[PDB]
Amino acid sequence: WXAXCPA
Amino acid sequence: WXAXCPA
Amino acid sequence: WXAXCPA
Amino acid sequence: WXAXCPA
Amino acid sequence: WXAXCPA
Amino acid sequence: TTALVCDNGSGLVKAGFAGDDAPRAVFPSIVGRPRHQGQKDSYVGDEAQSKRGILTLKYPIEHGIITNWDDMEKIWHHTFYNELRVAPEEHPTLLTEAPLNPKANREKMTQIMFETFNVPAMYVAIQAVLSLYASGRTTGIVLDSGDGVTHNVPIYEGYALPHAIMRLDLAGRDLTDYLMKILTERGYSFVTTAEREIVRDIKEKLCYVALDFENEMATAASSSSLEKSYELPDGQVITIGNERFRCPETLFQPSFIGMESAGIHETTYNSIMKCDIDIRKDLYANNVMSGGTTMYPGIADRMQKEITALAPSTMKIKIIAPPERKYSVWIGGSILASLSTFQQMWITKQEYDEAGPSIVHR
Amino acid sequence: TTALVCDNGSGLVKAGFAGDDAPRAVFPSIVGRPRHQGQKDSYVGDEAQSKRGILTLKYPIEHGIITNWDDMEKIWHHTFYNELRVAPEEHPTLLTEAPLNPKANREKMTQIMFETFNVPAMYVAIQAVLSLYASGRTTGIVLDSGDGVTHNVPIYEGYALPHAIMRLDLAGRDLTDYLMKILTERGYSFVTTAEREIVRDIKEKLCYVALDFENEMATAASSSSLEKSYELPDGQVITIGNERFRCPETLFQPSFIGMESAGIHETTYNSIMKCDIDIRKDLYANNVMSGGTTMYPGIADRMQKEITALAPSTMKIKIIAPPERKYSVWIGGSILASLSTFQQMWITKQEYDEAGPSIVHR
Amino acid sequence: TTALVCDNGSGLVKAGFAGDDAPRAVFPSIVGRPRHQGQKDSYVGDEAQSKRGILTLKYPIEHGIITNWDDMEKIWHHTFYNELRVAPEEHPTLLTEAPLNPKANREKMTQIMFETFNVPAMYVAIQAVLSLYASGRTTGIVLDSGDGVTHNVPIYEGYALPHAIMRLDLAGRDLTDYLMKILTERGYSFVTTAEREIVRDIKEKLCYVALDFENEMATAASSSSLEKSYELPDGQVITIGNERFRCPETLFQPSFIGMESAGIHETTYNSIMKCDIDIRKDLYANNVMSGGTTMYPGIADRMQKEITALAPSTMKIKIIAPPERKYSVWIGGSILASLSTFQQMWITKQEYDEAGPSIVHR
Amino acid sequence: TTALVCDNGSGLVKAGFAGDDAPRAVFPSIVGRPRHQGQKDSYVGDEAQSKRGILTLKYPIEHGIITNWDDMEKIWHHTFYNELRVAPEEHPTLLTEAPLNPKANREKMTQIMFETFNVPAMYVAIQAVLSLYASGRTTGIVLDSGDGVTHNVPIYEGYALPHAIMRLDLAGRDLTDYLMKILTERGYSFVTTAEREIVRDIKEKLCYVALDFENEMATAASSSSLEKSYELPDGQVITIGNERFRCPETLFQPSFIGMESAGIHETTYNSIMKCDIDIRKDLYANNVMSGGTTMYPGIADRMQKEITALAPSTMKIKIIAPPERKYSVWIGGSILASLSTFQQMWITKQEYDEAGPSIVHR
Amino acid sequence: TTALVCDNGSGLVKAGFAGDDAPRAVFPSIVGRPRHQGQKDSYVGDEAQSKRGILTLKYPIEHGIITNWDDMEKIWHHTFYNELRVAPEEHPTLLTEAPLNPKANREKMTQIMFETFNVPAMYVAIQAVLSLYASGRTTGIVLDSGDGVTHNVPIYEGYALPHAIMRLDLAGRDLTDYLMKILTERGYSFVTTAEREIVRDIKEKLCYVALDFENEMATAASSSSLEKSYELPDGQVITIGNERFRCPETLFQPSFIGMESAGIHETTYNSIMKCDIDIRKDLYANNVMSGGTTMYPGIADRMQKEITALAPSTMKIKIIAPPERKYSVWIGGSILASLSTFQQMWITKQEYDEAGPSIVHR
Ligand SMILES: Nc1ncnc2c1ncn2[C@@H]1O[C@H](COP(=O)(O)OP(=O)(O)O)[C@@H](O)[C@H]1O
Ligand SMILES: Nc1ncnc2c1ncn2[C@@H]1O[C@H](COP(=O)(O)OP(=O)(O)O)[C@@H](O)[C@H]1O
Ligand SMILES: Nc1ncnc2c1ncn2[C@@H]1O[C@H](COP(=O)(O)OP(=O)(O)O)[C@@H](O)[C@H]1O
Ligand SMILES: Nc1ncnc2c1ncn2[C@@H]1O[C@H](COP(=O)(O)OP(=O)(O)O)[C@@H](O)[C@H]1O
Ligand SMILES: Nc1ncnc2c1ncn2[C@@H]1O[C@H](COP(=O)(O)OP(=O)(O)O)[C@@H](O)[C@H]1O
Ligand SMILES: [Mg+2]
Ligand SMILES: [Mg+2]
Ligand SMILES: [Mg+2]
Ligand SMILES: [Mg+2]
Ligand SMILES: [Mg+2]
Repeated sequence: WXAXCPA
Repeated sequence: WXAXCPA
Repeated sequence: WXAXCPA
Repeated sequence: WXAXCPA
Repeated sequence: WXAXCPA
Repeated sequence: TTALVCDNGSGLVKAGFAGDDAPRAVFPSIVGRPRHQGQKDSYVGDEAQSKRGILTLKYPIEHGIITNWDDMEKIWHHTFYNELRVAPEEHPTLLTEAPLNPKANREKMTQIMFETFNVPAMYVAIQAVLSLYASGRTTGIVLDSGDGVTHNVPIYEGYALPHAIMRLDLAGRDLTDYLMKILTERGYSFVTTAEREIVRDIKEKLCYVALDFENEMATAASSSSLEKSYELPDGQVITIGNERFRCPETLFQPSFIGMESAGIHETTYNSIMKCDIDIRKDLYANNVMSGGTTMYPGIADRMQKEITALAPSTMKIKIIAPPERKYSVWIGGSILASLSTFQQMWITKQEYDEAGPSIVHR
Repeated sequence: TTALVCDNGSGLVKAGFAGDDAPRAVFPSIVGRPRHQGQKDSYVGDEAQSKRGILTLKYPIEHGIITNWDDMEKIWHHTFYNELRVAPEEHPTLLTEAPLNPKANREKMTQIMFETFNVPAMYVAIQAVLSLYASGRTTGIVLDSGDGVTHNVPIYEGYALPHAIMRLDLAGRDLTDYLMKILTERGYSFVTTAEREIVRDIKEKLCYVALDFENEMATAASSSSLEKSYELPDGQVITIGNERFRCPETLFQPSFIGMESAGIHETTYNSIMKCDIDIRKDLYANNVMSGGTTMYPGIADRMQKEITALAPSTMKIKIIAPPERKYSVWIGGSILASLSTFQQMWITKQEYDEAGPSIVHR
Repeated sequence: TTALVCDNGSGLVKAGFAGDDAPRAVFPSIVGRPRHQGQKDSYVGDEAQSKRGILTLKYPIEHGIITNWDDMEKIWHHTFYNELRVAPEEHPTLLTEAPLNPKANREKMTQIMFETFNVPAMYVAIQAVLSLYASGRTTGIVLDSGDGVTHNVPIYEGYALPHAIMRLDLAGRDLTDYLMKILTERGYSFVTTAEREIVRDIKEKLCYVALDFENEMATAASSSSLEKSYELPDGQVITIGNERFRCPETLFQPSFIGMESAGIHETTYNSIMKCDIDIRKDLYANNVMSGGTTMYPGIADRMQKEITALAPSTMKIKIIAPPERKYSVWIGGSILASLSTFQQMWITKQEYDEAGPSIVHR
Repeated sequence: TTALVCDNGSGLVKAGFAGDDAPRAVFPSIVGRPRHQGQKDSYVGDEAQSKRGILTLKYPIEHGIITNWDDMEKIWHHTFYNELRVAPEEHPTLLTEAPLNPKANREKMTQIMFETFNVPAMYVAIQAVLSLYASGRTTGIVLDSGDGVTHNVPIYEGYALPHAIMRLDLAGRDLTDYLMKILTERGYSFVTTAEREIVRDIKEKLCYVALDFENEMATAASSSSLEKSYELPDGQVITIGNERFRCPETLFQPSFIGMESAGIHETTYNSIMKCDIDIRKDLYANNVMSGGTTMYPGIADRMQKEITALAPSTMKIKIIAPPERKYSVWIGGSILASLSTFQQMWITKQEYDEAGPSIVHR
Repeated sequence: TTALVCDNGSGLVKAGFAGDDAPRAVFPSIVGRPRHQGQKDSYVGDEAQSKRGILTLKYPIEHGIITNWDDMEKIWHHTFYNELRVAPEEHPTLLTEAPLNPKANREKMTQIMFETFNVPAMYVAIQAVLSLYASGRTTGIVLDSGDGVTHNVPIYEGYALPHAIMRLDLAGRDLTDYLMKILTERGYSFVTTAEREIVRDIKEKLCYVALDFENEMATAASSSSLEKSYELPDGQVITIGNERFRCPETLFQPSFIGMESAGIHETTYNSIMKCDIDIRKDLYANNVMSGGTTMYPGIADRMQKEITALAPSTMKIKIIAPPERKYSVWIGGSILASLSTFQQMWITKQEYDEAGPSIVHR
């Protein structure tokens, strides 16, 4: 992801 | 109804 | 709640 | 180690 | 070698 | 040939052929539409009940008034072609209504019958008087209290007494809503449309009319002997206490839901008072209770008690409330339609076309 | 001496002494427990917010119902002894609740007050009516919509109209969850409990109510002029587009989260319809909006528009939504408690002991 | 002509032609690059697995999100031209995704299809609903838990219930990492990328789900009867004890890896609770488990037990988890694509070009 | 009485009494045996260093794992009776270990303590957390990188975050070996075990961390200004060029020795990413570097630079790396042991005897 | 045109034209100078061998390092103009080296080629990888053990694994010296330089590798069946007993000459261990032995035995050691040079002149 978590 | 109460 | 919804 | 790497 | 061993 | 009787109640649609002693198609007057995206655009009656969890259910009728003609029409469509399996142009039809419904309502129905359905001939009757026929009487007071609207029509020796007809909008659906609020304070919550129908089911099984409401409350406070268990569709268990009678009590005390009207026991009494003294005795001895709300256990006894107090001493109060009172209107329709005298009363398409919608007011 | 007012909201705990124009202790109703091993067993309020990264946070209250009594009790403990620094046996207390909460909830609270805290006397009031006092009015419709539950109470010239009270479980926490789902499709992810609180912070700063939702969507599609930046605690930058108003829109269209209820603008309207025609005009001219969700920019204007459409022409719709509406309930409490008339309404321990918990239903 | 189905999972790439009952090309979604100097610049799928000892392997997909488009594109290239041996412009294609993936991801894929591959038409479907088609049902709860991401989608009579879709990032790769840590304490060490793949192989062969985790732990402590032997690629022998079930246990207790989410048995339950009571029974009787992680021996029985406890008594919990559940998604794709009704749903290049990427959100 | 702290590092054995600010016995963990025939069977520590020219030296510990128990035991023997001059049964002891070492290792040590040494009570602690105590902090990231193994443990407000502990086998001994290979290409040769120790000495004196590795390489190519001279034990002169920083560079680029792991600056970063966003800021402001490899000149500045680039803008990166960081673990031990709270944590022989070796995992 | 391959071994100079299957000029890398007064100033190769009785012979190369550039240059001179009869400026040349030789050595050679010999273009290759080409393999472990230095290079599918290259200075000349010492205790004496060469001749004819060294010793003690006779140049007869295998045994036990290194069978094993587990199997099945010391009878069988013991059970140990393994490096050179792909790798004088000597490190 672009925030929270990686991806 | 069209007045008083809904119906 | 104790039924319907959680609470 | 007992596998992977020596130790 | 230039140290350790001859060569 | 054989006339087709169709009771357009606000709760159930009860249709069947005249001559039979029972309606053939009985199902909820409900039209449901998919709450979420996904397959029919809408579902009707038992379909709606079957898939109600994902549907927004609407009643096309409220207090005996048709509010949604599109949905109303749809139900009739469904009825005739899916429930009874019969082309409407083959038979005379009998429709019913509650007293004092707006004339536009009456006429609009008629219009549909002579356009969409091309009904050969039709007639609109008061639900109350049909009930009286079912009771085998020519004299009495018909108390019709179903889902939609409660009303009271005094009849004497085959004559109407229109100046003393009472109408009370308090009915089954109001009891339903009231009950919901009570269940809330108990500790539950029924707010969705699907939940509404569940609540209704509970009411129909566990509620009863207390003889002496106050003492019944005291007893309920005293112990759990009155508590019952009701299993919900998903397996949960509902424990119900004094709500088992506090709900129906509203019929005798409308103030519970903010209404100014006196209870139905006084409504009846008042109608009687509006009739000339000469026939009051006959009416006291022939009260006829019919319609779904009169199905509560002990309501007749409670009623008797209430009236007895209001009425003059020695005026025997006899309340007639036989088994199957739930369908007495439909039965009355079956009777009337089969009656040969009545045949002159059919309103033909011919007459309608010539005079216009106003003709129904006769 | 001086009464102590304590607003047990589902979001914030707002407590302070009567007579003051503002609460003294305002903090989140949160109890947190260490997610990992290691030092307190639990943290409360601002402690929890401070160390939330390593805590599992729980709300003891949901939709105005106390679900976890142990944690609830803990918060009160914390409040009285750590936030206000006062022994509870020294002062009368005022607690509040939302309409139609289960009676067991109400009584249980009372029990605790007369056991754990030994409160001299107490009273439980409806949040809505307190808000009305703060507005300086005796007539109007109170729309209380906070974190926990939205409700609507019509009041006329000092009299209650209980038969028309609406309750809607759609509230601030639901908006929070909905927003999370939206942020997901945007390209972010907020799923932990700590993250929840971050999301909340965003909402409170960047969301607003579109006047014309559809046109606002179109504009958002048209360009980035509506986009804003929000810096996360760890320095990352969140870019937010149409979510800045698509989130709060849910209040007017509950279907977004699968609810069948109409939006709050119709909820209000419906309550009005349930009141007798004679007083509808007065109610239209006195809508009072209060509670945290009414803090969104332009929500009043949107509300006016919506009601204006629903209401009959010429019925001036006046919406009162003053600065500090966020604390109007607490303020109302301050007022009421200081009111000398009210003193007769306190429920003393004496009375409680003699009658039992049922006494609170009065 | 015949549509081409391609399941872009995070673990395996499963592609094949619609109408077949099995995928034709099944291989790891891995791109490998030479760790040392030396011959291809990169290797894909089975190539990577074959030479993995000297390669740094990357997964282009993480948690259902494409993180490396260059590598992603490369895999598709490889798939179409090396595995299936077919020019993409000859066939419609069906791609899949997990619920709630960021919209940018979805659109980007589409863009590639209409640029690099020039796909005639395409459609993106939710993996969960495809699984449901494979199960022959229109009602049930699909639990898709593979390598990438676990998710749960409730479906009722052909309608979606989007407001109750759950997403859980806990998946096969997390189990892999957890297992590594456990093997470490046992006395081994698997830290390289190549070693990762070895670990995976072990898991797939020797892990199972304990019925009663605690008792299973006790038994493992009691004796070596549960110990197994696994021979490594270089001939060494791994002796595994309680790790054979302590690993998969994480699915029921995510706290093992620091997550706050409840286990999958509660995730499912919660989704059910979010659905209206009317349909909960039907869902309880139709749980569908699919995806690679549901291949663990006895996981269905464990699941049943867990749900049984959570669900109300008498609510029969029926879990459907047939052989080949591993490919149910792909199968569903085969079915749907062959379905003639569905043909109207294809998104053509024509439409795309005119509307732009936003069109996929439909 | 006074607890005895013993840091069993893979490089140096650091032991001393709690309460002191420095270890009393610090010597190499080496056991040497006569390479040729001849007088002790073996030599330990400084003895081994003194006569290393004729000895084959072995390290009993590798990567934090004890591989040779006989030699390990011997060192402890030597320590207690020759270096500290104290009977072990007189004092509680504190041993340390690196995270994720195989459980068998841990237990075996314990067994020895309760058999050979008859230690009253003992405790095994993580080296990282002890370092944190020495730094006077409860929050931060401990980067312990010594001879044996590099590891990284995030700690927040006195709580552990075990799910984000990193372990990297790259350490001081690997740097040593790498350096040897480099010296070879320079024109020298260090292949004997004795020579190994010489190489180590060089490293500890002449290596430093380049700020910008590439520019430093360029400068080294440009001129001899960076060249230094090191005189060997036999009087020969070693001229060292770019090896003075090319060696330590490996810590940031493990690929130099064939490892797949990212450098330590990314290892740290990754650990941070595995922690919930709420506490990342606090961790960024409190990096703690300790252990012998952090003694290289300028390594902190290099580290800051590296992290600064990886971290979000404005996230102040503060690296704490005080003088004597080399012994911070031992110091931490001194502190903890003197701490009175801690006394409850000692594992007594009594408990051990009853429960068995498994008890240490607590 | 045709490339010229020149293997600058420390023992023999092996040169010839690419494309041929055998070197054309094979002679000792020896420069001899008159020990007494007297006629050339020096003699080279076979000249030196012919008149060695009156010459002091020097090897310009030691352990793969050129120690005497003047003599080295002289040999090349002699080679090109006296042995091959060809002007060096006419052909590309291929030189070889052992892994990890000092970079100054490499560059100095290059300088000479572009000054004294004016070589059009040249390339320096690792002896080990050339051997691999000769074996027809892309995967395996090359064990190059000649006169100068023993080394071990693991290669996998055309990729180098530099981090696991082993270098062992134990080689043919060390075996020679060791043998001398043994012959001394037998009763002979070989101390002059000329005598050295005689010793070498003996070794090459009568030594072999015992399968089970200890049993072989026992047998030698038991009887004279193993004794052989060797006639010296002057007609004397040497009787050799257990020295026929005690000498070569040193390769498996370097401790015989005071080295700490493990034997070559463990050196190989260790290199394998340094490679990632995924490819260890492939390496076990492809050991390639080449270079003059691998010419001892039965050394392959001994090697197999040794490795078999060290390697995990079932890991088939296949050792490839074909006839002519002695020249496999030269052969590899012939192959590589003829390979057309390789042509891009030549280092031209042009490039050298522009970049400088550093260019060779590529
Ligand atoms: N056993 C029962 N007890 C009480 N009410 C009932 C029972 N069965 C049905 N009802 C109620 O009767 C109403 C429907 O009866 P009915 O007289 O047919 O209504 P309508 O004529 O208005 O359609 C519903 O409100 C329903 O709850
Ligand atoms: N600026 C703001 N805009 C919108 N909502 C807000 C703002 N500030 C607070 N809130 C919301 O108000 C709620 C708390 O308000 P409050 O009325 O005190 O709740 P409750 O009375 O249920 O405790 C929270 O859901 C919070 O997000
Ligand atoms: N026998 C097995 N037992 C358990 N897990 C398995 C088994 N076989 C495969 N898997 C796991 O299934 C996952 C891949 O399954 P799949 O559902 O296709 O993943 P995705 O759909 O995310 O690509 C991998 O994580 C793999 O380890
Ligand atoms: N001045 C120095 N510079 C760099 N490294 C050093 C220095 N002094 C010691 N070291 C290294 O520190 C390591 C030992 O430190 P230590 O942290 O005690 O190791 P361990 O805790 O693993 O025993 C050795 O590898 C040694 O080379
Ligand atoms: N038959 C043989 N048996 C054993 N060793 C031999 C034999 N023939 C030659 N050698 C040895 O091989 C070495 C030369 O082989 P070679 O591999 O060409 O060395 P280099 O490549 O280092 O020049 C010499 O040490 C020589 O004694
Ligand atoms: Mg009726
Ligand atoms: Mg509030
Ligand atoms: Mg999948
Ligand atoms: Mg250390
Ligand atoms: Mg050679």
